[PDB]
Amino acid sequence: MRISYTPQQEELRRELRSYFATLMTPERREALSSVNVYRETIAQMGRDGWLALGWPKEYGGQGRSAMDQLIFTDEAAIAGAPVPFLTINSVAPTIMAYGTDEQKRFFLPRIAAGDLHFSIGYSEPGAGTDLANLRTTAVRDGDDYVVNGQKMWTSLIQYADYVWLAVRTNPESSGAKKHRGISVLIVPTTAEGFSWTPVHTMAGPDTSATYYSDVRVPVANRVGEENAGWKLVTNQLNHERVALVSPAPIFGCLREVREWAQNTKDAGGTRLIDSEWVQLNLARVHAKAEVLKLINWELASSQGPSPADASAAKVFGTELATEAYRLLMEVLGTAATLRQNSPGALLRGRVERMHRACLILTFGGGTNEVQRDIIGMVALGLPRAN
Amino acid sequence: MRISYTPQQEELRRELRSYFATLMTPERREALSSGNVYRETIAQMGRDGWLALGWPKEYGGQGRSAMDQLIFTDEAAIAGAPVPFLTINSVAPTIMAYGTDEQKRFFLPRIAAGDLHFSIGYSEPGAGTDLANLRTTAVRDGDDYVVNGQKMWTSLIQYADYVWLAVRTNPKKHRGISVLIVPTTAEGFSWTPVHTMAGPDTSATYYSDVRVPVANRVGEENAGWKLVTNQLNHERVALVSPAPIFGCLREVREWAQNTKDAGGTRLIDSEWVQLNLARVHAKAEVLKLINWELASSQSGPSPADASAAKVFGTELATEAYRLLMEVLGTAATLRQNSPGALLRGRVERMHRACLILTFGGGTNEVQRDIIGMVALGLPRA
Amino acid sequence: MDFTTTEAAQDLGGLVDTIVDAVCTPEHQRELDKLEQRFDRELWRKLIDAGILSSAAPESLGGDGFGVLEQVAVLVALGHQLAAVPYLESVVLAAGALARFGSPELQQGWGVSAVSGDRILTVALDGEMGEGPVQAAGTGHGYRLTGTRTQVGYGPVADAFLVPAETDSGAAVFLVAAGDPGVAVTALATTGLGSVGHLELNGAKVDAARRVGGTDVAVWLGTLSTLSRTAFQLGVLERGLQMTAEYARTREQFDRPIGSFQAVGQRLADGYIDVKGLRLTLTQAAWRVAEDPADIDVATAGFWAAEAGHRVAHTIVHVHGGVGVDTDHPVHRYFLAAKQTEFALGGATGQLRRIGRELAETPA
Amino acid sequence: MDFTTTEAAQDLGGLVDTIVDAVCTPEHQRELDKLEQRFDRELWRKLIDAGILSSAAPESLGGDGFGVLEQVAVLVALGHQLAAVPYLESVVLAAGALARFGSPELQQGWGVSAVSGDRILTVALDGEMGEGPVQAAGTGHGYRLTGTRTQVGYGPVADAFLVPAETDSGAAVFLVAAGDPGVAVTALATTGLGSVGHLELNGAKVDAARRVGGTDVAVWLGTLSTLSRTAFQLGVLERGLQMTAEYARTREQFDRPIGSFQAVGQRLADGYIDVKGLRLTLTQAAWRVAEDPADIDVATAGFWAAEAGHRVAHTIVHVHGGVGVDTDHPVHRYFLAAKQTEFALGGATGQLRRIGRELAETPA
Ligand SMILES: Cc1cc2c(cc1C)N(C[C@H](O)[C@H](O)[C@H](O)COP(=O)(O)OP(=O)(O)OC[C@H]1O[C@@H](n3cnc4c(N)ncnc43)[C@H](O)[C@@H]1O)c1[nH]c(=O)[nH]c(=O)c1N2
Ligand SMILES: Cc1cc2c(cc1C)N(C[C@H](O)[C@H](O)[C@H](O)COP(=O)(O)OP(=O)(O)OC[C@H]1O[C@@H](n3cnc4c(N)ncnc43)[C@H](O)[C@@H]1O)c1[nH]c(=O)[nH]c(=O)c1N2
Repeated sequence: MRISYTPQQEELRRELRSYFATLMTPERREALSSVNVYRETIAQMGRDGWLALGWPKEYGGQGRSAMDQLIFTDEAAIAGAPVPFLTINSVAPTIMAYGTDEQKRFFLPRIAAGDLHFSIGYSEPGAGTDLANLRTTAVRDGDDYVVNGQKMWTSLIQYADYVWLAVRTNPESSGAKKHRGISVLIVPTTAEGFSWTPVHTMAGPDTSATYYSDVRVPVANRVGEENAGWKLVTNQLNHERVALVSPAPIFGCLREVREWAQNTKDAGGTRLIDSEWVQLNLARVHAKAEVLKLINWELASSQGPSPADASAAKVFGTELATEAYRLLMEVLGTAATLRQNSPGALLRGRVERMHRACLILTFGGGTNEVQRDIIGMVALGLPRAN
Repeated sequence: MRISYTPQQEELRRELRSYFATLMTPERREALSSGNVYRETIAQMGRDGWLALGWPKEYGGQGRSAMDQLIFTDEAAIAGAPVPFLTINSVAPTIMAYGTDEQKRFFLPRIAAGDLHFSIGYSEPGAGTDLANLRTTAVRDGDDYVVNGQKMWTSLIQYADYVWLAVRTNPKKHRGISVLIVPTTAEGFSWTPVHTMAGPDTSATYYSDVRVPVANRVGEENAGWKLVTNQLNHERVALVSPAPIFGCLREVREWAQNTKDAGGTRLIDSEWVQLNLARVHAKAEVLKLINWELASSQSGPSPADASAAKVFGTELATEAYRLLMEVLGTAATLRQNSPGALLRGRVERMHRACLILTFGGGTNEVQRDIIGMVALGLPRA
Repeated sequence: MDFTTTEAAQDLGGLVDTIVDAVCTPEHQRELDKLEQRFDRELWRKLIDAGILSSAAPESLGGDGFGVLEQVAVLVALGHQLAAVPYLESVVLAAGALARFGSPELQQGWGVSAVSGDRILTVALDGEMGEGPVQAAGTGHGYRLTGTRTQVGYGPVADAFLVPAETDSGAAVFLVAAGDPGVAVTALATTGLGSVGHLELNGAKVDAARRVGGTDVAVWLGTLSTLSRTAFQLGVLERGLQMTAEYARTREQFDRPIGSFQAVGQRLADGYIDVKGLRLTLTQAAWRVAEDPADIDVATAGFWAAEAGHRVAHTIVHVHGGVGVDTDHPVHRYFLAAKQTEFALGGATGQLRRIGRELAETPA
Repeated sequence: MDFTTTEAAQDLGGLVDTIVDAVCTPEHQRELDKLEQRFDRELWRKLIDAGILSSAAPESLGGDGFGVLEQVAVLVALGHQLAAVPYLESVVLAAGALARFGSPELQQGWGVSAVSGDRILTVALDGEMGEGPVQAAGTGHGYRLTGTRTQVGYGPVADAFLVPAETDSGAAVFLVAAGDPGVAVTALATTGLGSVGHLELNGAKVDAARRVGGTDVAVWLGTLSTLSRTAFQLGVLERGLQMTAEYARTREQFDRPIGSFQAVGQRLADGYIDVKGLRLTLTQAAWRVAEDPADIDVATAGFWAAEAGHRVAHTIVHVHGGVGVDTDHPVHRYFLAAKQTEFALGGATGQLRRIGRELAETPA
């Protein structure tokens, strides 16, 4: 039984803290957080070996544990580093587990080096939470699939060399939706008939709509078997590590607000932190964020972990963020709503920035109502509600 | 626009505060907090005119407003007066609306006088929130119904002269129901006590070939669902008084003002205590206001606002009594009988008593479904 | 007991809703997003022309003499469409304070001009964290003001500001013009993305006749500021909630309206409850302030504006999903506006603190 | 990193469960309800005879030498059936303190006796509201104690109490026997309906050798009290929650399990989340305490015991409906036990207050 980092894990933390501090300078952040740098940044992390940290040695990785990966996620979150997690934690291990030999040799080392970029093409206007409703189609024509449809929220598309595209094969058959008979195709962004249009959000990140007009791709670009892609795109057999919601931004905001309240006076001349109300706000943040830290440690040390605990962590953590950033904003008072780069912003507007950025996570990554349905069924034996 | 009592509403409030202080003497309160005092107390309120306050003048009542009724409810709650609300606010008006001339003449003035008591025999083990699932049956035999089955949670049965009994006169589920008045002296009727951790006792009732006249049916055979669910609003809105929450808040606040924390500072001078009390206040205000709106607008209120008030108030109680129990510190959990109890254990008592209200009176999840459908136009789930 | 607002409040509210409905289309909101200062001049001109500004302003300033209830009605109607106009700052607060406390001289120039919509006044009640109040040194002819005030609504487009400051006689409020020497206004970028400024006073000289009044002026402004922002919040949340309900009836996943999942309905019902709480407490507070003590009722409604604000803003976004954050849709701005007001009120906790102090100080 | 408890803890927890499951039947719980003092003598005997008391006690007191993790496992297993025995009070806290801090003389008599189950020790950390600490005047050689303590677990059936008190030399903890002159215990009626007393010390004379130790004893007892009550609470809530889930899976209304209404499933999932939070923070805090600060980790888990306690207790009753309050069913006692411990911990707010003080005092 051990509820703390091992010495080796501590050394990894120190190593990453320093590494990311040299990588994510103010200049590099300025550039990434405005309308070159993104591709250089990723290629640097690739050359340094961090993109394949968690991959098996057989595929060029360092073979490190889920705990080391968790550390890496946390330190990236601390630094604001734009690690392409879905590419390295989902696309690449899916290729490892279900890909052809030619897919493995072409994609894996170019992903590890950080020279090749993917966007995830799952969601559509009619298929958000209900991904099984996707209608983008792929029809066999000789040694090609012919692809027609559109995706929504296709993030990082302006840097992408390929889309990892969820498609409905055999649209002709009208197979029942409940069978989830979709396939995964790798589609180059150079393909004729492919286009995209930007999408902006209040939450902060930009994303896109992508469009596929008679796009031809080789059958050799299909990953896994025709109509057997559902398992690939939902991690149904646990070929991927559990996606975690890092508590590092919550703890960082707490730390910075706490330090600021220790060094700032109220009207009476008292330190702000010497108010009982402030202490209660910060305490609540601490005591709740501890749960997110601990559940993620358990999940990572468990690597299967129960789908109920994975769901619990995701609900708990994404709800917590909305609460925690509120409590912290109350403490910041008249500064709370000043955005990053406003005159008068405190703590670089980090708390204000996070209270909007965390909005995407409650409905993203499987919306919290569905996550709670999973917890009820899996952990508590409850029957289906719909 | 006036968000305060009119002079006449204020005088009623004032009159009731004094009336209940004089009725609920220490000897009487002691005795109720352990024929006897319960029946005598109700008969006294009946003689004093309170039981028919809200009834039409045509039926011997005073004909007062829903606002006056709200005031009555609040002041009864402040005094702990054991008003038989279901008998006077549901049974009686149902008789007025759907009863025979003979039912009206016999029952109404005896109810108003406080000489005749009812229990509500709706629920069964298998019919709680899904009341339409009830299986207690009534079969026609000559000029009688023959009644077989059982009810659960049949409250106040030990004082009851009659059960207001929901029965299945047809084996859709909601269309086979009638209401029968069943005397507790009837042969084949029995009961056994049910004790609750919440506080009140209740019972199970049983009906073994019980015979009652067809003349005891209220409304038409198989039309009783309408009656028992207030489908046509022949009854006023059931309200969740905020008066116990405000009372507990007041008493705790006074106690915190007059008690030293470590150092000799008043307990109430802690910021955390002030935040707890403030939260209670600010939320109890909504319960007060929504009920005032519901009552003053029956001068129908939306089913959505009635449901909103009920959910909000029954959930609030669980939150408010927690916040006040924090303030009470090491005294919080002392019950009313106990050495060391503060404020007569009132806060501890209310934290358990309010538990029945969240699932009672139409459970909160259903009440929220109603709000969603009626106020927000959401589709059936 | 009677919850019906005045006939004048209902008529004003209805007329304002007609106006903002016609003007504040989804496309119009997108055009406003492109301005360096979010101030909706087209809306403001239509409101002036329709008599909205003068209706609930004092006769002494050229108004029709309606009061707080009618101002509340206007603010709720404006909130519905996130109206980017300084009704609150200029008419309710600044002109209201000149009329109540100020000299005939302050009334007839600055006051009248605010009520006619020719000038924009605002008030600067909030300080920077860790800093003290503005200091007003006595000169011969008047005063020299040194200090700052932040989160000033419409600061960058205002003609003048009411500014609280400490004097040798105690606290007072001074009218400070945007062009006085030693006055600098810096635009701020805030969650709500509205017109907001920082006010720096560096030995700003003002004549004795710019003194609006003593400590009572700041107290009154504080109270009415909480009430007014609560009103605008109601409109924001009422409309937000309605939009979300309509979305939940329309958006289908799993081959049904998302509104037909009981989890969604439960959350939207709780939203209705929160907004109703806000509505009722705002009604009580406004009737109390119109009475003219009210401090606690105002703080109760302020608490509700912050509390419903937080929960309803999150519900609006979550139930909409991606559409709730996509800036091509109008939904997102309801979150931003709700949050800006939540913290402009000091949060739920700031309002509960004012309540708790009263409960502590006054004997039970 | 590893969250799995020791093999010993798993074996003890398992054995305790088989015991409480056999003894604490629904009929047995009803019989306990009739006693003047809720102390389950039959259960206590079975625990003694199975070696449960001695297994996680120090070797100096005749125990097998397992420690805090194994004590935690036993407390959680006890909690499952609301065990009315003073394991926590007598073995974990009182005997633990004698072993860690006390003289060989205190260990070999009182200590050994608690661990064998022959005597019942308890601790009296809590004061009456509005009153100060117990005062210990120097005799000498020895001490006269004057004061009260309340909410003393197993007070009315205890042979002796560890009592914190102020001396000239500062705070210390004294062992006080139920029979010493000047010692009176009064039975209290509490939400939980458990054995609970009030302790009055009216010049109670104790010899110098009854002084367990100085201020470090009271600190250690405060820390272990929070941790042990948190463990018992996890058992109460995890079993409560499981019972509620089982009920919801089988109780039908509208021809379907109530558990199939999404509103119910969402609420029970939030219950799983809360219970899991408690389980995790308890795990960290127990590991930390076993290591020897720990104080903050322990207040974090105590917060979770109070917070989950409130929400989960309410959920358990609401989803059961009438069955949840009917004293013919076992469900109701889970609410009562959860609430007793919630407030014995000082509530969620008490625990947060301890955390907040540390966050204020220690530089970030
Ligand atoms: C900025 C950004 C970036 C990305 C993405 C989104 C956004 C906004 N996503 C997709 C994102 O993860 C997507 O929004 C979700 O996966 C959900 O779909 P909708 O927004 O259509 O919500 P949708 O309309 O499905 O749901 C809205 C709400 O309805 C309710 N609801 C739905 N189903 C429910 C049920 N069964 N029970 C109860 N309530 C229910 C919930 O409240 C839910 O939040 C994405 N995708 C992708 O393919 N590639 C990418 O790169 C990204 N990245
Ligand atoms: C002390 C006392 C006193 C009385 C009564 C009860 C008690 C405990 N009642 C009956 C009481 O009002 C009754 O318990 C409720 O009306 C609900 O019935 P069940 O207890 O069977 O809960 P039931 O098993 O119906 O519901 C349990 C829970 O399941 C969930 N649930 C049920 N249906 C749902 C749905 N559609 N959607 C989502 N969730 C749902 C809810 O969480 C609900 O609380 C009564 N009766 C009477 O006839 N006469 C009387 O005098 C009294 N008085």
